[PDB]
Amino acid sequence: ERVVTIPLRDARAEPNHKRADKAMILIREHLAKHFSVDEDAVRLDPSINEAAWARGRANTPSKIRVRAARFEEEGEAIVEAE
Amino acid sequence: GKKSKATKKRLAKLDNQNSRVPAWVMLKTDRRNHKRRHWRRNDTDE
Amino acid sequence: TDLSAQKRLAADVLDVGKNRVWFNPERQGDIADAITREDVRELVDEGAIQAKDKKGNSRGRARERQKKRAYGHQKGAGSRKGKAGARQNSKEDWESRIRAQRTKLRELRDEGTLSSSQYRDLYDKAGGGEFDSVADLERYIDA
Amino acid sequence: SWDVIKHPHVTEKAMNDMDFQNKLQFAVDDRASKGEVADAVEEQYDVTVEQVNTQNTMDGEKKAVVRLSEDDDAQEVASRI
Amino acid sequence: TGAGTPSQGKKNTTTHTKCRRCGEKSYHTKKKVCSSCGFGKSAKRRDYEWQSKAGE
RNA sequence: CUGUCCCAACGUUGGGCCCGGUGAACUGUACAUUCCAGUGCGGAGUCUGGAGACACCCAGGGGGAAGCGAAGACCCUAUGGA
RNA sequence: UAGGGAAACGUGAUUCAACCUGGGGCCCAUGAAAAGACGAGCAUGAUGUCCGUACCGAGAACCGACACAGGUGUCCAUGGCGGCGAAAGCCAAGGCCUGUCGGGAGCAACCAACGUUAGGGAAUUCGGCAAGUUAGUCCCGUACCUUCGGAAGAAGGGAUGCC
RNA sequence: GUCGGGUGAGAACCCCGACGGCCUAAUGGAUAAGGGUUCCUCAGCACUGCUGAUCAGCUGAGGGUUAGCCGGUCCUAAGUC
RNA sequence: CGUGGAAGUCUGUUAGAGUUGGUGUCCUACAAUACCCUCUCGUGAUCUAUGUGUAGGGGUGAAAGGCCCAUCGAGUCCGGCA
RNA sequence: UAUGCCAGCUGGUGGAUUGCUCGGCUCAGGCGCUGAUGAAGGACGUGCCAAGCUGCGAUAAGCUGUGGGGAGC
Ligand SMILES: [Cl-]
Ligand SMILES: [Cl-]
Ligand SMILES: [Mg+2]
Ligand SMILES: [Mg+2]
Ligand SMILES: [Mg+2]
Ligand SMILES: [Mg+2]
Ligand SMILES: [Mg+2]
Ligand SMILES: [Mg+2]
Ligand SMILES: [Mg+2]
Ligand SMILES: [Mg+2]
Ligand SMILES: [Mg+2]
Ligand SMILES: [Mg+2]
Ligand SMILES: [Mg+2]
Ligand SMILES: [Mg+2]
Ligand code: NA
Ligand code: NA
Ligand code: NA
Ligand code: NA
Ligand code: NA
Ligand code: NA
Ligand code: NA
Ligand code: NA
Ligand code: NA
Ligand code: NA
Ligand code: NA
Ligand code: NA
Ligand SMILES: [Sr+2]
Ligand SMILES: [Sr+2]
Ligand SMILES: [Sr+2]
Ligand SMILES: [Sr+2]
Ligand SMILES: [Sr+2]
Ligand SMILES: [Sr+2]
Ligand SMILES: [Sr+2]
Ligand SMILES: [Sr+2]
Ligand SMILES: [Sr+2]
Ligand SMILES: [Sr+2]
Ligand SMILES: [Sr+2]
Ligand SMILES: [Sr+2]
Ligand SMILES: [Sr+2]
Ligand SMILES: [Sr+2]
Ligand SMILES: [Sr+2]
Ligand SMILES: [Sr+2]
Ligand SMILES: [Sr+2]
Ligand SMILES: [Sr+2]
Ligand SMILES: [Sr+2]
Ligand SMILES: [Sr+2]
Ligand SMILES: [Sr+2]
Ligand SMILES: [Sr+2]
Ligand SMILES: [Sr+2]
Ligand SMILES: [Sr+2]
Ligand SMILES: [Sr+2]
Repeated sequence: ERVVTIPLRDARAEPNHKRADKAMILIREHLAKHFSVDEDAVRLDPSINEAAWARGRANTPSKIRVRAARFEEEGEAIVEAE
Repeated sequence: GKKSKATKKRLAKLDNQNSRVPAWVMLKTDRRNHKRRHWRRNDTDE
Repeated sequence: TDLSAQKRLAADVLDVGKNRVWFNPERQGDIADAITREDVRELVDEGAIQAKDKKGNSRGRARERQKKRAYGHQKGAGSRKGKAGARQNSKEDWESRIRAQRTKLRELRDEGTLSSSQYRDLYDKAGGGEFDSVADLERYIDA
Repeated sequence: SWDVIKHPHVTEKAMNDMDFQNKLQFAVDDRASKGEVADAVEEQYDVTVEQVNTQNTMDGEKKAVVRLSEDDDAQEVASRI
Repeated sequence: TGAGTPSQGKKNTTTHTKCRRCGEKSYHTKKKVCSSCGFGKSAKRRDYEWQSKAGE
């Protein structure tokens, strides 16, 4: 378990009106790389969803502080905002 | 549209004609409803 | 589990729109067994099926604006969009003005201040539009 | 000649009317009036009919909802037949 | 307005209906005449020699 | 008044490109890697002489197939029609 | 001491669709008919049969071969801010995420829609085609010509928020 | 549209919650015509659905439309027989 | 000066009717006449629903040989007919 | 030797071919009117389970009589 800072600047590559959707993908991709698990195994608590969709679908924050835990036999990660 | 009693009897009949050929006829003849009418795809009279 | 049939029943039971009825996420299975309207009413009493509160637009910022405009503010040349006669109807303003002028002259006749000869002379002048306001009428009477 | 009462209409909604409202439902001949349905029920079952409600079903038949008096019990009449 | 597809939308009038006499959907409910058997027009049934080839 | 132009640039959204799934049509005598000249019913990928040419595939804009589409409305003709 | 509401279970006001009732004006235009009702009381009792009644009413229930971006009548025209407004924009009630395939590449060329382009300013083109300029409201002011109505918002100038 | 969750052999698109949106003479409500059972329930996925489907206007089986006072019915209109 | 509120009157994407330009998009379409913007009329020779009448050398036509069910310098169907 | 060309082999696809005929086509002989005593035709019904066809008509794939027929239906 650790607190990470996910940069969401690569969501600008995706069209403006859809930035929130790509931000959510970027979070799942980051946590999977940095915790050495599969993208299917990463579970984002609705707090992260609400954090990224806060100013609508187009204005997503450039960064996001996230608290993630790693456990189990197959290996997975439960993640939330702070 | 407003239907009459006779028009209703005809529509009622057309609905009954729309049922499948019973399971037992398949066994009796040892092996199709050719009058299959759909409300959208097909058209009735009047 | 498909709870859409129940959402239709709950909306008629609570007499609220389909989009405002809330179902408890932890009680999906109990709502899935809810066949009849009596089953729905029982779940409303249990608190599992609820109706969300309807929105009402806040008239607060409108009220502050109504206070300013009643006091004569925010009605400058840069806030007017309609033409002059659109903002205040001229026929209605003449109806307001002349009815007031004829009510003043009617009171002054009953009071004895004006005679049926002086009154007739002023009523005909009022009907000809010689006085702007009631104050301008009084300013003519007094000499 | 045609008989008035064809057969009793026994469905879920027919039972609700029988258990709670003392109403017996019948599939009758489409040429029969409300009065003719009333008479035939009073004769074939030995009861007293108060009101008859008719509907021409989407089956080509006429459905009649017959309400009995308080002296008669619809649940008891439907059980013998 | 096109005489094609956009003029087809106005077509909700009922004219030809099932005929009391012959059973064909040809009874014009506005004319009260059948276009198939001639019901409403004649006591005799509408038959014409051109409904078949000359030598048949 | 201005990107209509000098004279074009950068950006935005949807496509376009790659992957899963769905899945037509136009067209097809045959053969067919062509190019330059020539010849021929005088407007040839196929004939003649040369030149060039290892096969397959992706994307492209459309030079050619006198490209595909319609038994030319033009013109004349028919002891044709209206 | 019906109903309905968890509860309270208001009172006054302004503007007032519906509805009621009048006054005026116009026509080389004169604005249905019939059944029926009224005229012509009250009690009590009886009778009141027959046919329609589901659902859609539309970017999927209709017509257009289609779950077609087309076509298709009526009533809701008084929901809030806004403003002249049944206008825009925003938002309730209500409806919807089915104008029904998705995933990926700062995502190239090229195309459709579009934003911004220095200096010049129609040199472009058959042609300012396309685009743009102007704009609401008040004040001042307003030419030629005219059938005296008009031209006219001519043109031109000024003003415009908030407290 | 997104994150969770539900059901399921199977879930991007079936259902629940949350968050985020869209529609304001309409994408809301009631209806005429026209349609004709398309309505409701249960069971299904061979067909239909611009992909998938556990969903459905699809397949199958059941069920559903109750009137003295809402329409028709009666009257007459252009006009028709 | 006021009152009055006339008008095949003006502005107006009110509803509604219409269709100037883009010779844009589409052009095996969403569509056998569509999409978008622009534009015109909008108290009248106005627009509109339903009912009703006029029929093929005949209707209807503020006249374009326009329209009479995707059919018109003579509709459609079948027959004459091979 | 990849992409691939020609012929064949096994297996498909397809439904020709050959064989078969409950249907047609044509000729010949016989026969020949029905209907207000409501025809012909059509509609809707009618079966334990019944959608189509055939039959039949609320007595509804049928009722009665006579003759035939025969152990089945
Ligand atoms: Cl008055
Ligand atoms: Cl009705
Ligand atoms: Mg059914
Ligand atoms: Mg005035
Ligand atoms: Mg009834
Ligand atoms: Mg030729
Ligand atoms: Mg010529
Ligand atoms: Mg000639
Ligand atoms: Mg659709
Ligand atoms: Mg410049
Ligand atoms: Mg222009
Ligand atoms: Mg289901
Ligand atoms: Mg008409
Ligand atoms: Mg000419
Ligand atoms: Na249909
Ligand atoms: Na029955
Ligand atoms: Na530009
Ligand atoms: Na080319
Ligand atoms: Na308002
Ligand atoms: Na879908
Ligand atoms: Na005057
Ligand atoms: Na246009
Ligand atoms: Na003709
Ligand atoms: Na290849
Ligand atoms: Na004979
Ligand atoms: Na059958
Ligand atoms: Sr259809
Ligand atoms: Sr049924
Ligand atoms: Sr019409
Ligand atoms: Sr006649
Ligand atoms: Sr004849
Ligand atoms: Sr050669
Ligand atoms: Sr190309
Ligand atoms: Sr209803
Ligand atoms: Sr529409
Ligand atoms: Sr159109
Ligand atoms: Sr809402
Ligand atoms: Sr779909
Ligand atoms: Sr800038
Ligand atoms: Sr120029
Ligand atoms: Sr100015
Ligand atoms: Sr509705
Ligand atoms: Sr399957
Ligand atoms: Sr449904
Ligand atoms: Sr042009
Ligand atoms: Sr397009
Ligand atoms: Sr075109
Ligand atoms: Sr343009
Ligand atoms: Sr106008
Ligand atoms: Sr006008
Ligand atoms: Sr012929």
